Amino acid sequence: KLRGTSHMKGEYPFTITDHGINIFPLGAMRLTQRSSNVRVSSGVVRLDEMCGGGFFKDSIILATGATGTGKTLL
Amino acid sequence: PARIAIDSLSALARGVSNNAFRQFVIGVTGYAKQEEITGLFTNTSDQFMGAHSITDSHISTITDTIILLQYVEIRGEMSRAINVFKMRGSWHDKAIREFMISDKGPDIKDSFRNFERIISGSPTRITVDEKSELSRIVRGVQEKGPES
Amino acid sequence: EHQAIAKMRTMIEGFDDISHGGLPIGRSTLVSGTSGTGKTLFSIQFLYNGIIEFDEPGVFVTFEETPQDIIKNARSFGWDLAKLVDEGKLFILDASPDPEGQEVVGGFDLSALIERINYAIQKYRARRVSIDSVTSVFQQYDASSVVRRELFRLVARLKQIGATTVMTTERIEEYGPIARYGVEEFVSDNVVILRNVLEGERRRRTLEILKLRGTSHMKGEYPFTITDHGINIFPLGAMRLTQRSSNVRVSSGVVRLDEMCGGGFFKDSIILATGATGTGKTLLVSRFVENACANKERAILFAYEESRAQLLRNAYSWGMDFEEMERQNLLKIVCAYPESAGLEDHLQIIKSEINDFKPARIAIDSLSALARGVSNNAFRQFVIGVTGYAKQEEITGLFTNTSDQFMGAHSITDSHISTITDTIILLQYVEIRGEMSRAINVFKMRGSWHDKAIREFMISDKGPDIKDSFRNFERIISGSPTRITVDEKSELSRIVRGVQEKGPES
Amino acid sequence: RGEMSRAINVFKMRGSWHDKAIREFMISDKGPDIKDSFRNFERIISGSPTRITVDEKSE
Ligand SMILES: Nc1ncnc2c1ncn2[C@@H]1O[C@H](COP(=O)(O)OP(=O)(O)OP(=O)(O)O)[C@@H](O)[C@H]1O
Ligand SMILES: Nc1ncnc2c1ncn2[C@@H]1O[C@H](COP(=O)(O)OP(=O)(O)OP(=O)(O)O)[C@@H](O)[C@H]1O
Ligand SMILES: Nc1ncnc2c1ncn2[C@@H]1O[C@H](COP(=O)(O)OP(=O)(O)OP(=O)(O)O)[C@@H](O)[C@H]1O
Ligand SMILES: [Mg+2]
Ligand SMILES: [Mg+2]
Repeated sequence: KLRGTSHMKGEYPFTITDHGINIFPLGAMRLTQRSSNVRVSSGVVRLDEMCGGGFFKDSIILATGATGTGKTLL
Repeated sequence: PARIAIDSLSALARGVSNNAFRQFVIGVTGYAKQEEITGLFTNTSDQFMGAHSITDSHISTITDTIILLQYVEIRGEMSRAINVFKMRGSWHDKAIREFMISDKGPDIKDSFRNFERIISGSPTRITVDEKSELSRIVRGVQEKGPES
Repeated sequence: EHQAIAKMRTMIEGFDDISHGGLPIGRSTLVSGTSGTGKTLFSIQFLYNGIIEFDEPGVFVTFEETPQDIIKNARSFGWDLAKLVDEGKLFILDASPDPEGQEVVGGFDLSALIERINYAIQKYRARRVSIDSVTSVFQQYDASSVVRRELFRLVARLKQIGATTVMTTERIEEYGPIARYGVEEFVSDNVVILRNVLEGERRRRTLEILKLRGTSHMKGEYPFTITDHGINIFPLGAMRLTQRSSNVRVSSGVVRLDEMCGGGFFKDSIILATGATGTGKTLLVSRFVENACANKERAILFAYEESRAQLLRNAYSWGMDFEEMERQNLLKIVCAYPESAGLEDHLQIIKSEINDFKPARIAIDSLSALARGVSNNAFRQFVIGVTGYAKQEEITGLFTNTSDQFMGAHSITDSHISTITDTIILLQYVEIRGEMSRAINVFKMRGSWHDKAIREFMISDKGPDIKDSFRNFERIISGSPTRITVDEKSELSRIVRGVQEKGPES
Repeated sequence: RGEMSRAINVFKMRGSWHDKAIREFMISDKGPDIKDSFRNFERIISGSPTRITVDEKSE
């Protein structure tokens, strides 16, 4: 509590490092990430084709599969 | 970095609670996103073949592009397939392409067009008269065109 | 009103519904909770609203905070108590000890106080009284029985004076005894408990009216929020099932769909679009929002999965220019991580923004994302809240749901909101010949006829193109069907040989 | 065919290439004998196959 004003509520994880206390307000991060149309290669050309010309530079790509399928190769 | 890859978010989810984990993902995910860093994340599904959900931890949502790898049992053999499951701003191919691995790396071949239930890991091969109709012996309506 | 007890309105949002009218007059209501739960705020708001709405003067008794502090703090909510103290409508009676004192004085002072408060009440012609933290007074060196007697004495004298009082108390455990000495509970006429529950690192505040001798009231806990406007309570169970229902139709932003829905969605309706990740629920949302602009109506897109940037890049790639909708002041985009708050907060932000923008259409992209973490019952409660608001407000609403398993999903929703919804649009992957195609289906519609087909559809830059059903297939829902043929080649335009042109001419 | 046979598979190997066949195998006093894959079967993995016995192209 802080009588008189507002503040974020709840618990926030933090780490004590060589630079002292470091807190990550993971719920304070805003949904304002920049978004372009720029592409980039996967390291696999055919893949790039399938993806309509490569992964977007601004993107989160996820490779899922069973153990041994080759995520680590990609 | 311009690119970042985490080999196995699924190995980081070991032990931890799902909510602590989801929080971590959003964490490294959004940091990368706001930083203009392209990130490639790895996830090993707990069951080979028959996997009914992209991710066990339900991160699929917090992701832009999904690349899916899966075993397909073809003739007593264990082959791989790759599929661009979804891609947010693009068009991407909808084929579940077979692919081999060599020293050269990944070679993405063709789709298993003549199969049913591929998603499942154990397809049902199925030509039993290919697309040329039971009229391969084309009736004999063509017993006139040629004469003496 | 058939209630045997005359009540006084607090004007605190939601409280008067919960209390079936407000606080019983002439009696005292104990309001207790742990540190930081909003006790002081409640009691201030009680006096304040009393002065500004009924010109009912108030006496505020403080045992720990300082009169300057109580005034300083109230500025947080934009309340100028100083001005009211000035006009003689509010009187803060300083009872706080001295930062330079002795020891011993909690009962003749309890008489000195009674006599004091009666002076203030009498002098200001007060009707409302708030005593902030009576607890702290016997927190001088007392035992349960001494407390019960002293409290009783005070409450009693107050009732004689005819004053309606709010007395504040502290508790150490969120679910343990009602108040410290486990004695205040029974000495007051009404008891209100403010809670600030932890549970998973998030905090949820709830208000409960435990008792009101003489009348009924709402039972249980109710979620509330402290904002720049003070306490705000949502009696989610006080919401009535009397929403207006029209037969008017509206477009989905997709013509073919509209046909499928037997003429478009109902204005008065809650629509649900579910399907596995990647199926295109987000595309439909985009197209449903855009359509209300092309018709010069206002709409809000509350996004919980994509950035405002991304939403735009993607939208533009589907035709539709979100940029313009923004400027033209027809479309408003929100955006927020479900984690950046608790459901209660979220629910209020949505309401809030619906009031400032008066939309005609609203779209929540991914309820299923708001369900991340929360308990199903807390989630369902959130859904009934946003759903019902929309409904009684004649606002058409399109909600999204991503299903946890692509293909083979056995229930429309994993959270079982099915029923809370009027129209259900269903999207799914179909494995056709080594390829992942999509299918769309109007699963249900309450007042219309809608098409029963599971049409296949493609996504282009032009957007959604809804084609035909997979007639020659069985096990469609399974996600990987079996093709069977009584035909296929049957007409539709056989007439072989040279049927086409190529790019040159035709 | 109403009998419980075995099979072995090198499911994965990190640096090598390994065989992808699910090979039938028997056990004797000599130890493990690794025979052939079940080429003419479906759903092997599942444990309860279905032999294809395709009527070829049937001409
Ligand atoms: N030189 C190679 N030639 C042919 N195939 C190879 C070669 N190296 C590895 N492989 C194949 O690729 C697989 C390795 O998978 P990879 O290292 O890409 O990661 P993964 O499948 O995503 O995850 P994990 O290895 O933890 O299961 C092996 O199981 C094997 O079948
Ligand atoms: N403008 C504001 N917007 C949102 N929250 C606010 C605002 N001002 C104050 N708050 C919150 O309200 C709380 C105030 O609590 P309050 O002063 O009402 O009494 P209390 O918690 O009941 O008792 P105590 O005297 O032990 O603190 C703060 O903890 C803070 O979180
Ligand atoms: N310009 C485009 N042209 C062709 N197809 C595209 C285009 N943009 C997106 N798509 C397709 O639409 C999909 C995007 O799904 P969409 O944004 O509609 O939301 P969703 O499936 O409901 O939810 P989520 O994206 O969170 O999984 C991609 O996976 C892709 O197949
Ligand atoms: Mg690996
Ligand atoms: Mg989306």
